[PDB]
Amino acid sequence: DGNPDPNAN
Amino acid sequence: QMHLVESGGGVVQPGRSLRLSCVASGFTFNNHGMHWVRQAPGKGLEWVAVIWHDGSNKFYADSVNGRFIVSRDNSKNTLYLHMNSLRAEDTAVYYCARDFFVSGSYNYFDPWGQGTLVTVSSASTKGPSVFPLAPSSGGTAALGCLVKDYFPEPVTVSWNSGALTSGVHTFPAVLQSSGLYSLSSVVTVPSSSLGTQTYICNVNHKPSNTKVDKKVEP
Amino acid sequence: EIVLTQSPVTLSLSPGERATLSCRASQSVSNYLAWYQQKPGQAPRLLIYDAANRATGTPARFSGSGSGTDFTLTISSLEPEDFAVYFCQQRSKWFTFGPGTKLDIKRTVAAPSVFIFPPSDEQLKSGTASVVCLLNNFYPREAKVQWKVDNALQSGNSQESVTEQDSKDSTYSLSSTLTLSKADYEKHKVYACEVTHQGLSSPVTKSFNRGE
Repeated sequence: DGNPDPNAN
Repeated sequence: QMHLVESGGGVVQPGRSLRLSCVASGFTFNNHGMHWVRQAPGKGLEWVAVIWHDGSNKFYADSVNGRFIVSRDNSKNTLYLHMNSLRAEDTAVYYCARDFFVSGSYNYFDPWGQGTLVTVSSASTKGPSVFPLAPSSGGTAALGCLVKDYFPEPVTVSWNSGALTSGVHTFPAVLQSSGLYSLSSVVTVPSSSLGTQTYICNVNHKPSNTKVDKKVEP
Repeated sequence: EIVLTQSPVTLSLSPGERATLSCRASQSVSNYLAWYQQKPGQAPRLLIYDAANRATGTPARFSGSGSGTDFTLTISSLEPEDFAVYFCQQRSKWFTFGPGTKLDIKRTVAAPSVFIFPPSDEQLKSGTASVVCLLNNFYPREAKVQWKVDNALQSGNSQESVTEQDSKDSTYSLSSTLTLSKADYEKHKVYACEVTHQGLSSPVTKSFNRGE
């Protein structure tokens, strides 16, 4: 689950 | 090598504003979310804010939401923290940290900067008073200097211009209810040396340009 | 918020021993947990992430495991550089940290040497009196220091400060400072510091008579 990924994809 | 360096910390009155900066090198800055994390003096770590790699989203800890604003300039490889409506409880070392991601994992902090200290207080600059702790346990005696009522941190204390370090304990400063700091530096010496050797504490408080040498006799 | 609790609050071990540190989350965080190490005056360093993966540069003696709410960091064969503070951190619901477990070097018990300092005449001229009690070179860190003024226990007018564990003899030193107004100070005669510590067969009292 967690938090939305803040890094570039 | 990867490197993060913060700047902008200092003494700020409650209600005032302050901007912190973090410059990055050694990794692709625009691929990473970036974080601010803080640590109150002698306390644990508290996450502050996160900003997306492209600046599109920003999230905040409950304790700072609406008072702090995070931003970034990828063209300068720099992260910012705009601190408004500052309160005494915001006093802390502020670290910038990269969002570490590998494989499917993310949202861990690596690397970290060295931190910048923000001191939020209504106190005014004050130079310390330096009082002797005069020697009055068998063969060993103790003496020192009480460095009382200064603002802000830090002060530095040496003994005999730095020649004496054996047996010296300089205690961490404490914050008094007045808002002023206080500390003591002590040294244990042979009791038979009290009337024959000399012990001078050298106290430096740069914010007040205070430079005091105090000879400590029985 | 997800609260992380760390036990034990302090851990005292000798080099070469195995350390076991626990982190418990107030609700499940899956395996989204990291461990950080911090030495005095330094920034934290990432050690373990996703509960069990070693970060680059983390030595093999560090290992982590856990899931849901219960997590464990193990340090095998402690090295001197391993004595520091360790924080856990979850990333399941935003980001929160545990309060840290402090790991210090276990040495033989050492009783403090106790000294008491009356206020100087120069400070009394300013209207305030600071009375200082020094506990020098003791182990373990736990100690009780009480101020008694004409046999009355003082509460709320003293502050303590403690050094970091000494790099040379693994001991601690501690100061307790009793702060009174000049008028309050001169109302009483006997100023006493009572020290209770595991290394003392009986508590030690150091005292003086004001003005003598």
